[PDB]
Amino acid sequence: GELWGIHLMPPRILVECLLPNGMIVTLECLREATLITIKHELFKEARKYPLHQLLQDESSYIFVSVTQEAEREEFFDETRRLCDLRLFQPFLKVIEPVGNREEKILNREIGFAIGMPVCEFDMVKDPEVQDFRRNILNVCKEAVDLRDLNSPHSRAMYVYPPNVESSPELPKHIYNKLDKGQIIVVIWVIVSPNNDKQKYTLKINHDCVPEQVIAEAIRKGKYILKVCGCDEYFLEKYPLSQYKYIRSCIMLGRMPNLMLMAKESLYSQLPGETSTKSLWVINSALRIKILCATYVNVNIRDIDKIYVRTGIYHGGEPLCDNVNTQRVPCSNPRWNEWLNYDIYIPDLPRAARLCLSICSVKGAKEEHCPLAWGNINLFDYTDTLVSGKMALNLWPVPHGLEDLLNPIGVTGSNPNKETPCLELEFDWFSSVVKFPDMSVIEEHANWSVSREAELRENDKEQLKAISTRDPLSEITEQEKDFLWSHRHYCVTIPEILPKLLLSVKWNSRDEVAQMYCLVKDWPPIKPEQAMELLDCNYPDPMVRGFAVRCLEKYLTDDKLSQYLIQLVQVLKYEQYLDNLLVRFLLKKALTNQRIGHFFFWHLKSEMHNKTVSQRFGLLLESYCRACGMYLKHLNRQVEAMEKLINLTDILKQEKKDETQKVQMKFLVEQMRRPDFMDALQGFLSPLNPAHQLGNLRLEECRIMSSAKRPLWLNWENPDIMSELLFQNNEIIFKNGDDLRQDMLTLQIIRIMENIWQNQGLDLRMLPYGCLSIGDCVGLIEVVRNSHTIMQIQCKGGNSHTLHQWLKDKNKGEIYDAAIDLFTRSCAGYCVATFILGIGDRHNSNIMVKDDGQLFHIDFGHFLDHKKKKFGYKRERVPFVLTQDFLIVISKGAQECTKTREFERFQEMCYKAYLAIRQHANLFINLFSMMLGSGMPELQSFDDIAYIRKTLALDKTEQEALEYFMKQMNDAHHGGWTTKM
Amino acid sequence: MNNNMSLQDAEWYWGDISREEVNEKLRDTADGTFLVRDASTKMHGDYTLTLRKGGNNKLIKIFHRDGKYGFSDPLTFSSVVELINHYRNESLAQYNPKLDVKLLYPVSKYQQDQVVKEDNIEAVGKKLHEYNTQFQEKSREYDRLYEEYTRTSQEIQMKRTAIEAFNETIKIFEEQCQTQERYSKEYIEKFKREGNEKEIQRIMHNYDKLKSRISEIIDSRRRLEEDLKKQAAEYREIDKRMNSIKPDLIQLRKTRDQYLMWLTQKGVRQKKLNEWLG
Ligand SMILES: Oc1cc(NCc2ccccc2)cc(-c2nc(N3CCOCC3)c3occc3n2)c1
Repeated sequence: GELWGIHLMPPRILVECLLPNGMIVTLECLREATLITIKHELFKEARKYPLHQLLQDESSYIFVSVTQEAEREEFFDETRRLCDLRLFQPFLKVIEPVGNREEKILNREIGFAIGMPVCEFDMVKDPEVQDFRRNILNVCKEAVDLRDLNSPHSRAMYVYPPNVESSPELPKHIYNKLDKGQIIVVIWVIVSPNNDKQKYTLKINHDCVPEQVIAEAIRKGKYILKVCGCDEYFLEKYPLSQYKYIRSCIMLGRMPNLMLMAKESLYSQLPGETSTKSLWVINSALRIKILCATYVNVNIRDIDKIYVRTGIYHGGEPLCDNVNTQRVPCSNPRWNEWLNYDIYIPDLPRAARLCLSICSVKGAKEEHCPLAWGNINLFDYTDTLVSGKMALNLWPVPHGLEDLLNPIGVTGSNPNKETPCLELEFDWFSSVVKFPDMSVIEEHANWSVSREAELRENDKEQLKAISTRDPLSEITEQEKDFLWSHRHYCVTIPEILPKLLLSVKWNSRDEVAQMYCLVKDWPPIKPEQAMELLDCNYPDPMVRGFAVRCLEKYLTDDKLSQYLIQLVQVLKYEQYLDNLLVRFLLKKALTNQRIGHFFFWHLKSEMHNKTVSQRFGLLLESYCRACGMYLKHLNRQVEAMEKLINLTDILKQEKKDETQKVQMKFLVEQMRRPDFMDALQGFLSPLNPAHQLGNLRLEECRIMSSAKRPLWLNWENPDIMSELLFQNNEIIFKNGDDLRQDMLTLQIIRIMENIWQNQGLDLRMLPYGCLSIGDCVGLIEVVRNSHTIMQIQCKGGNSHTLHQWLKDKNKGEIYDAAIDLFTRSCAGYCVATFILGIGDRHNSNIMVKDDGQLFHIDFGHFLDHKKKKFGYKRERVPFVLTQDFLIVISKGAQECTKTREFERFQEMCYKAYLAIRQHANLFINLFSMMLGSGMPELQSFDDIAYIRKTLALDKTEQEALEYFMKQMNDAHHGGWTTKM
Repeated sequence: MNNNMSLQDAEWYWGDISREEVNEKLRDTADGTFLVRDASTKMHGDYTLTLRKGGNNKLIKIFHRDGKYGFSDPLTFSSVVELINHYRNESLAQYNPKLDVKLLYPVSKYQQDQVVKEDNIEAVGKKLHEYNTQFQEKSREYDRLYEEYTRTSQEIQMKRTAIEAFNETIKIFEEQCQTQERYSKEYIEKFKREGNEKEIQRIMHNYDKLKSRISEIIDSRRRLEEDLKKQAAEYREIDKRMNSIKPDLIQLRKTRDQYLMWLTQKGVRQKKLNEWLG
């Protein structure tokens, strides 16, 4: 709401103006008006009130008031209007402005972008937070020096980076569609103020450089090529086919349209003394006293007893047996007992954590349940072992978590203090107890192997057999002993590192020290493999440090943007606020505005979530401080989305008992107002920052049928060459539902597609844009000319209706290409949905384009989330090809299951299925990185195991292929012709 | 007697089941809890012994060559039952000093026979339908409480911020009184030594209007603090309701799973299982 307790204030509204003489002037003013208007009306009316003699000129003063977030915000920008101020209550205090005005503007702009005031960070007393704020500025100042190094071209590379593929090489089917390795491209040029269009159609090699494309146009340097429609520029000297726009035009078979523009035109647009002791000197077992918990929300009658479950963890792995406290009544939670753990203090590894929870319990049978949970890092960010007494405010248990502890969850106290507060006490030996340096660890590693006591062919083939196991395929104790025994020989096959790391005794400084020395000179590996070592089962700083340096060397900005969702979520598993990964991501975010756009939005989307508000808020501050000119563009997006939140909240809450046309009148009325017209027009699409959103086609904007009230919005493309690419941009805003599952599902579909295209299979998927931007707030891209199956064939109490529509839309000799595209589309989506286990496909879920491209929408739940509330172990098939679909593939044959087209269709599904099976590690790693996200469908490794069962990773390639055939046959009731 | 028993009839042998099914059965179990399953058809070996030690699942593979089973060469044991029953009595320290633990607590596949003693297939099928309906009812009850729990948590957080915003608003209006008090001291003194009660009347009227507005704003903050205590009690009440339903959901699910396990055993048609569940 725009004023606490109200959504929108009406035109007439009173405001209490507090003058600096001491008087209080109640004032009439209109809702639309600005501060300079209100200040004119104030000091005019102030003459009538006493002590107007003492008052100075209107220009001398500035308005001040309290905002929604309890900040004393000063209103320097007097063009802002009353409703956009976000006041707590309608009052304004005039005073003389003081302090650094340059900084106060920027702190407000950063505070508006983040979603909380900067002054809240200033009043944090944790030294790790203030260390981060000062230290992270080193990365920020390093980043801005990179983009200012080769100015002004490197500055243009930041704002308009080359949106390219990872490799210049093309597949066979992509290359073979070209005319002997050449593409016909149209370069447009603007003529005059009259601005009438003329074009120059060229024909040149696919791997030309943007400089060489300009040289050919001047026949028919000093210039740059821009994509018509978008704000996307080919500044870098890549091959022309490597750009995504040109590569997409080759697949789609459309004429690429570029605009010639001056290089000078674009460039002008942008600007007491301590007693320290080593850990390995402490000769003692670990013990942690649990004193008492303040309270817990338990019904005294129903629960029998309560206790404090506890355990020492290295990631997910417990380093020793879990220790419980004695069982005590619910009314008085009090323990005061030293819990003894079977582990030597020196053997505690660097990333060791205390995980604990208060647990309720109910012929000697009982159900144990978590009430609240919390985790603590045993060593703080400065390598200091925790000591003495401390309080821990416990977190609420997430939805569906039946485990008694929560090792994967974030460490640290709950900021909400009105909360169950477990008090505990660690040992105290000296003032400080430090974890040793790497030099001391090297000495113990050499010392350990000294006291201990040819790579054969049978042994060499076992290392390849073990390395081919997927991440969640558990290695055996023989394989652990084998991997450890040949740990020095494992360097020759560096992809085995994750298997070797799990074979280490992490509760043993001997074996950890020897592993540290191997990791120090370990050969680097491909980024997609290194992303495995960033999940919750690899918490050691050295192992993570190695993983980040592999990304620094080999991760392209294409793949960084591709995998950005998982890399942001992985920051939740990090023990400390300052780390190598956050520095790596932040630097890339500040040297590439495409990355920095989504980097902002992925962090911004979870600022409601109090488990990461401080980490993500601090990280956003670093970005918004250093990103420069784009902060202005992001606040326009933020203000636009916040106004769309306000209207949908009114429709959901206030206008719930109203007809849909009455809601449209209200929506159109409020959107017509000037404050909404300014905010919701002339800003970049959050789904794609290259897409400029102009004026609203307000007559064509609509509310959708759902009870949560989504808005089908429609913007003009203000680009002067919009007619070539697209004239309007349609986006679906949604306020009620969680779209993180669709966002992830659509990310995976894009990755699945990219795997198939690189491996020869031309299976065109349609991963439409879907970005979550808040607590169940997100945007969805609208595909043009997309029709559901229900639209082609009307419901009522014929099978061939689908094939008849497709033949009409693609009549003539083009028919065959449309059936091919349809058949290829169905193949990928049949395989994709079976692997991922998405919701059941019906005619409203499935959609088809005019050219014949089939695709899915509304994924929702996935990995078969309804295998809870449904005990079956069978892996269901979501997209079942009914008689309607098989006729389109088989081209009007009645025996559609026994055709050459259906056999050819089956071969694509098998080749597609094995392609994803062979890249199973990637997808398993990607899902493992999302386990801390808070999505109900990805809470534990047991949830990720669904894709192992569908891909059949505990079976042979031929057995897995045989498994796939059986599941299709059972779903199709024999229609899916067996190989026999 | 024991060593002459077949591998099929053994309580701890579970056959073709996934590593996930083993993890569920060994989760939050004591040391020496174990069961044997069929190995992965991708990897070498016949069976996989999965036992508990230090709160971790230790997978030990059982190989075979020429009528002899074991963990590594040389393969000494006659059968899998002889291998297991040996390490039921003797420690695994013999094999590897790391895991000093016996195979103490077998996860029996005749454990469900205790929980579901009734023999008839249609009777167990009907009780699975009944237990599943009680689970679906309690689950929708829990989901509805969790909707309230999150909405109540958010509305408390909205109110909590508004208390600080009220307090900053009161501070500013109290600073306005400090501004009025100090500047009006000298000016009212000029208008009292001179006869100007007309000016005092409309200055003291303005001071009353300020203090009246402070009383109303302090009331609105006072009323909100009662609404915070009201809504904070609803949060604690909803949390209590959820913590009574939580243990019921586990007991209903575990019972439903063991009833579904008993019909997964003695393989029933998937059509019949889906009819009872729905
Ligand atoms: O990724 C998703 C998720 C959901 N979930 C529920 C939802 C969300 C918004 C509005 C209504 C239901 C819905 C859609 C979704 N997408 C649509 N598309 C997107 C692609 O281009 C064509 C239009 C829909 O056209 C008519 C209905 C509808 N629903 C897509």
